[PDB]
Amino acid sequence: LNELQALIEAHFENRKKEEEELVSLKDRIERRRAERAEQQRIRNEREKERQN
Amino acid sequence: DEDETTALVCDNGSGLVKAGFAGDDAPRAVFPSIVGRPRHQGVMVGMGQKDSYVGDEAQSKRGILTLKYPIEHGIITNWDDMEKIWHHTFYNELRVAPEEHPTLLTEAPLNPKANREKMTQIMFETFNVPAMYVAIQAVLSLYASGRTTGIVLDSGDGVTHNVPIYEGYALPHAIMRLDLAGRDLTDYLMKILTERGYSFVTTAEREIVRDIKEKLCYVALDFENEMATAASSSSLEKSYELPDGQVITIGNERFRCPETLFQPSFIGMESAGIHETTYNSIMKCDIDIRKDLYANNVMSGGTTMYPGIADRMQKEITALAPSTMKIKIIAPPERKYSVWIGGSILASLSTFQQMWITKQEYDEAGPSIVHRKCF
Amino acid sequence: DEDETTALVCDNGSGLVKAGFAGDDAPRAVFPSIVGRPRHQGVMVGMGQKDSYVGDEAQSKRGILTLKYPIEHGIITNWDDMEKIWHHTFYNELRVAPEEHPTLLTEAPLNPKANREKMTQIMFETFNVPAMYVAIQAVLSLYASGRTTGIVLDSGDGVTHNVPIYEGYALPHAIMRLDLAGRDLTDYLMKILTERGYSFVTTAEREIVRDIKEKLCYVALDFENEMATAASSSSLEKSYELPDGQVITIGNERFRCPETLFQPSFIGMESAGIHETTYNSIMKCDIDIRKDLYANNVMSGGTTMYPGIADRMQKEITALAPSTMKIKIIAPPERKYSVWIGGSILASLSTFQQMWITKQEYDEAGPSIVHRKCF
Amino acid sequence: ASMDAIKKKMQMLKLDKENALDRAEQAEADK
Amino acid sequence: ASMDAIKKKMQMLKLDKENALDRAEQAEADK
Amino acid sequence: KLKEAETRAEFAERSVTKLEKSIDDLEDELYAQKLKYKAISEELDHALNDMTSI
Amino acid sequence: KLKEAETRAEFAERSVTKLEKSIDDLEDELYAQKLKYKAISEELDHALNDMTSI
Ligand SMILES: Nc1ncnc2c1ncn2[C@@H]1O[C@H](COP(=O)(O)OP(=O)(O)O)[C@@H](O)[C@H]1O
Ligand SMILES: Nc1ncnc2c1ncn2[C@@H]1O[C@H](COP(=O)(O)OP(=O)(O)O)[C@@H](O)[C@H]1O
Repeated sequence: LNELQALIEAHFENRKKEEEELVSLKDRIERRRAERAEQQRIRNEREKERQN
Repeated sequence: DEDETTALVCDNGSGLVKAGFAGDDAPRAVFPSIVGRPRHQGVMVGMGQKDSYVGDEAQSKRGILTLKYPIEHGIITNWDDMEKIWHHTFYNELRVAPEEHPTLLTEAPLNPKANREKMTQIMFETFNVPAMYVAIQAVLSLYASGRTTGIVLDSGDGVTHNVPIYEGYALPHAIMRLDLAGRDLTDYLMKILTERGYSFVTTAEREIVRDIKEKLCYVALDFENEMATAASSSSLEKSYELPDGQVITIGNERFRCPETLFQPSFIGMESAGIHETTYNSIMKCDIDIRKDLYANNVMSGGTTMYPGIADRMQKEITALAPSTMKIKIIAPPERKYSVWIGGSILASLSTFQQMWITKQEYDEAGPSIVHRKCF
Repeated sequence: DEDETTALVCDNGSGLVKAGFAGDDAPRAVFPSIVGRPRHQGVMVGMGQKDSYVGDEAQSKRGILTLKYPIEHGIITNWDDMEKIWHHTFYNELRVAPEEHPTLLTEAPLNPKANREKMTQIMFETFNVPAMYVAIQAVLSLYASGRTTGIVLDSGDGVTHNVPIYEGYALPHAIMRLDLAGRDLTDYLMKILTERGYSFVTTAEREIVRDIKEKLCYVALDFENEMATAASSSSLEKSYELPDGQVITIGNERFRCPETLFQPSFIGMESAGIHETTYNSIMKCDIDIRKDLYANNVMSGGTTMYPGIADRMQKEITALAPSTMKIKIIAPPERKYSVWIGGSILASLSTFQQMWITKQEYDEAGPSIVHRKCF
Repeated sequence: ASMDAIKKKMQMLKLDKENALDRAEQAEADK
Repeated sequence: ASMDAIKKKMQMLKLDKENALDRAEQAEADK
Repeated sequence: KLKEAETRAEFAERSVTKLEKSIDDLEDELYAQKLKYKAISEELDHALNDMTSI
Repeated sequence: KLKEAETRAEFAERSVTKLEKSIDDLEDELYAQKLKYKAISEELDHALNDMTSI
């Protein structure tokens, strides 16, 4: 059953690699979007400061 | 004030609670299953005023209270309010100490287990009752009604049980249990009274509608002919006096509320109606069972007290039932009290003494004992 | 869409409808045997909304529909709803009009005659099918499984027929028709779930309980041992998501539902279970038949997909069966779909081209012809 | 990921035992 | 990190083979 | 001041729609992630239930 | 118009704030769901590599 071997490894290797990479790749995108949220917080504070 | 070391009986449901001692033919008193609490800020001081009021106290001072019941469609959730009701009921109204008397409490056999477990547990752990027995309401109904056989329609405030019993045996495969009850009928009546120009919202307003329902509502023998006239003419209208002197006049709405039991769609429920579910409980049973259940449609609980309910139920079943069979409704004066009376009978039967859970057995087994000894 | 006048094949019972064309290895589409209707008054105008919904349409919009099954306990009673199902089943999804294609439908010898007569009559008089055949589902399961001999225990939605076949011959005196099926297993589960605090009454609630059963329940190999642990520890409990965000936790109730198959008394049936009926179908046959039927117990249809059922049955049957002899179960992944697959195999056999009831024969003989021609 | 690797290993071991079992049964049947 | 159910029951199927084979061999040796 | 309040409001409203859109996209991703999680755990639990035995 | 634009600006600042919170909640929920979902279910598939061995 070369197929059980092909599947036992294909399931694990293809997914752990692709999937864990998506976790960390998106974690960085998300962190950057979270920075955008912080920058909006900063933008709101700056607009208020400029207007007294 | 009682003269014997007898068992206590208390049919405490989502509506009202009936209580007295085993061996009598009636409860000493009936109270609403209510614990009340102030919904207003006090201004005067030295006015007494309780944190909570129970039973008659809760209803008597209701003008400034919000009132709640502990039982949700037959299930106890607020066990602390049950404690208040049981304490008052046994200690002040029956004037007994549960510590010195066995106590019998009631519930449908298909009621969620937590209900039977808390009834057994609270009476043993907070009241120290020497013994307990959670009873089957259908059994109690048959014992009060003079039967061993029939379909018990306890059509109460919480749930309609609808269970066939034959020769003292349950026929559980045929219980057409239904989530249609007196508490829904009251809310329905409030909406249709609103349609007529009489809005109701608050607890006091709800108690008033419940009182309107209990005195004015009826089923009738024929809903279509009854509404043809009631919705067209003042001749079938009946007034009710509200406590503030205002008068509410009710027409076909007077029967639309009880009609809901036969027409569940009135409250958004998907159901065949109490008479078809009764019919199916009979039909689901074996051929040699069916004949005896057709002849024995048995009433207990509230809603069985609406004028025309006993007769509409007999007519609905005979209209679905086969010929030859004599279809009969058993609707005794012991209506609404059939379960309390049966409780007295069961608690006192000599053939039931071994069925009581003793405190020692309870303490050794824990709350789960109710399923070993009761049901 | 078809390049040949291939027969259409469909396994259509009290549960689900499986359909596709002869020559495939699977139905192309699976629908529930449901016709749904609104149980509410429309409020908005220009909303579309159908008078009736069929199959998957009926389940998709079920929040406000009452859902009925035209087939109950193995038999079609609502022929009007079946015409709507057959059209959807064969034409809307397969795009094949029966007018130019023979059709093969299923049942069992103890299935009342009207079922086979209406299946044959509807396809000939409403769909103008050029030919019909009614097959025993056991025949089809055995063709799909590569067998001519065995007991097909079809444990379906409304009925279990348990039909023995030996070397391609029916042994009808040994068919054990049992009033226990998946619909009753659903009923049991909602009652035991009620004991845990989760009551299910309406159509939507019923369909949810069937989903809980299909995904969470299992048979296991030894229910007394399974219960000893499941009743003692949360480690065997499983959560199910109700489509409103509530979670229902199911414990030993998780196998007590399918356990009914090994304990029919749970639903009021006078039976010891499906392994007893498998045993009796074999026992009723001459011993020179029995040895091969015991060695080839066959699972088909519904409930065959509960974890542990194929293995539980082999254990339960070998426990009743004589020793020395090998007792074995045939339970391929082509389970529950084996009846449809056998229909494909049978409809397309060159030797089966002489087994079809033609339209001309039908028109001359009338609806009763199926009783003369099928089996 | 479905445990197809063992649906397949299961079948292989099932065949190995079924064959050993066929032999166990024959070996006893042969007398 | 293997599954206990799989590891064990795979071994049980291997055991049906090993045990059936031992039965086959002993039975055949005598029969 | 109006031009600034309106400009800031419309701009900030773009930040509202950008954050909102990103929230919906993250939710579609979350859903897809939930779906894959679900599908995987279930595919494994399914297959495992089928393959608990052997 | 300024108070209204300011209400809109403030609305948008608040809406943005609510969405700054909801974007971060989605950034953290998508993160957490991926971090726990692919990390657990992909791990469960790694475990498949071993679970289905034998
Ligand atoms: N005249 C009446 N007509 C219809 N129902 C009534 C009447 N009087 C009382 N009831 C109803 O009786 C119910 C309470 O009695 P009961 O059913 O014996 O309690 P339990 O459910 O524990 O058995 C309440 O729903 C109340 O509205
Ligand atoms: N995993 C499962 N668990 C429990 N029951 C199942 C499962 N899969 C299928 N069934 C049941 O299959 C039944 C329909 O089976 P079926 O045998 O094809 O009817 P029939 O053959 O008589 O036309 C439904 O009641 C469904 O609940």
